[PDB]
Amino acid sequence: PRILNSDGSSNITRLGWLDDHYHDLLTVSWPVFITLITGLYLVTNALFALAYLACGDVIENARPGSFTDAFFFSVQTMATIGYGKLIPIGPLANTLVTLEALCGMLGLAVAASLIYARFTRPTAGVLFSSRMVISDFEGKPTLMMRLANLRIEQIIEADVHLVLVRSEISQEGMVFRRFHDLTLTRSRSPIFSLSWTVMHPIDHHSPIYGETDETLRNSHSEFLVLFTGHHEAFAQNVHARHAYSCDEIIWGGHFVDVFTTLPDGRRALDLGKFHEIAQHHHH
Amino acid sequence: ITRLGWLDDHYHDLLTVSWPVFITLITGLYLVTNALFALAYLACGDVIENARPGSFTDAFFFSVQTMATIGYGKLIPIGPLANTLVTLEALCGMLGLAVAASLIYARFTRPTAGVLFSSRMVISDFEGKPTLMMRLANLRIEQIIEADVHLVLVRSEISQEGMVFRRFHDLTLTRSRSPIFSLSWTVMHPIDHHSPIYGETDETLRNSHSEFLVLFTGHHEAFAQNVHARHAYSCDEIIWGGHFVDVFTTLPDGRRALDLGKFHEIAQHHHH
Ligand SMILES: [K+]
Ligand SMILES: [K+]
Ligand SMILES: [K+]
Repeated sequence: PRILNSDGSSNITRLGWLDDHYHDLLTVSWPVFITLITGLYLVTNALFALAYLACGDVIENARPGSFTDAFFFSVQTMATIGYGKLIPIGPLANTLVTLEALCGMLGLAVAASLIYARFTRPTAGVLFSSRMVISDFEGKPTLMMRLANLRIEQIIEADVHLVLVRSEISQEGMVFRRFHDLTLTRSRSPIFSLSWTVMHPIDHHSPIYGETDETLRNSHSEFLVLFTGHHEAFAQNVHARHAYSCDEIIWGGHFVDVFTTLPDGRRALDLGKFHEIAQHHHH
Repeated sequence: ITRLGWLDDHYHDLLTVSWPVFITLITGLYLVTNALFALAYLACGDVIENARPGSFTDAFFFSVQTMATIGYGKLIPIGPLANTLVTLEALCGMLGLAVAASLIYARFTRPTAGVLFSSRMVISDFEGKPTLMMRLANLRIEQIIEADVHLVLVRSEISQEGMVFRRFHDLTLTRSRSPIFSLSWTVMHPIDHHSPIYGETDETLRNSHSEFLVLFTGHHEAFAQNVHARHAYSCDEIIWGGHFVDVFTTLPDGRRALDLGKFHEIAQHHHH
């Protein structure tokens, strides 16, 4: 019954048409977005076709009072193919033409913006260790997990936040979910390129100090990781988030080493080991 | 390593104008330039195929067909002069589009933080000290990263020189940063000997004609772009002793939920 999913998205039921037009257009699935555009596209042409027919027989070589011909003319005119069979006739016909033209290009301008707006989004090639572990590092128990860069390109001034979210009781007895940012031994990595094992030493200042497993479940506590940095691939900022529940903490565990030796003998990175955690089993 | 796995502020004005007007401006410019070009054509004189001699309409409409590059084919350039004007217009047309597009995109690509502000603030005991607070709710499924908020008191004061003006006090929040704002955030300004509103009653707040300004900003994942939102409270929108109700619920299913209805609800003790 977790508050936060693995993907980092909160896991809650929200309780609440043209209101949020811009957001919606960027939020919709490509299929739908294209459909919407198409719909609008056809629609307006039909509208214009009617405008033409309304004037009546104002298009060269058009079957009298036929919507098809008018519609197709309308597209040839708005897309500015303008083949040349169907042609405007008289002031009314033509004014509608120069109006449509403008409309066509404006549509393109709007379409383009939308396309570019939804198209130009990078994604940090970052993978999160499926688990966290708590183990002795440098003489103090330390909470940790690790990121692996999935691309050849590097991420500059990358940095990461490890935030504990758990329930608390105030002196006044208010019961709330609070956020604790956990001091990391290393929060900045000016050049993140392969793997980074993040660590939160646990001492008298750690909000999880002298805390067992039982105690973590009891505060219904989770752990949220936010990574961000500047990806050279895209020459633009990227970010990635991930969340762990109390039960994804492997106590006593140690992340295996991803750095391996081949028959060639050169050091290599194996992403397979990335999720592997060493563990002592004591019967 | 081997991986195994009037014309002064033109730009501002163009972005600031209402869509109706902006489209009009564009349209105006559009028609205008075509008329200009039409004249250029007529100026040469009868240089367009199938054009009624010395008729502006024909020239104008030709000009549009040429600049929008429909180029139907009835009206056609004739001779060097006609055509040069053509290849000139063409260029002009596309450039216009490039400019129009930029403008369109520039004014079109403006996200809005899906953020809702609690209609009221409250002053109540939290963690053993009276605390001023209000709360934000994210109205979208998408998350806002490194979100942060400013709580600024604005009130009247006296200078040593005795100027009675309006000053800004940023109020220390127990939590000013939220790297991941996703549902609801209750912002708090503990009131102690350092709070500009320390040992202040309601009467005293009205007296300084004091208000409270909230600025929220953060990076919205929806738009992959920065967003912001501002809100303001007057002295009388402070509910003394009040406590924001809880928006969280456990469903019958045992699954957590958020009710935005409760969001504006403030608990209160009435003592006859
Ligand atoms: K064309
Ligand atoms: K064409
Ligand atoms: K043609």
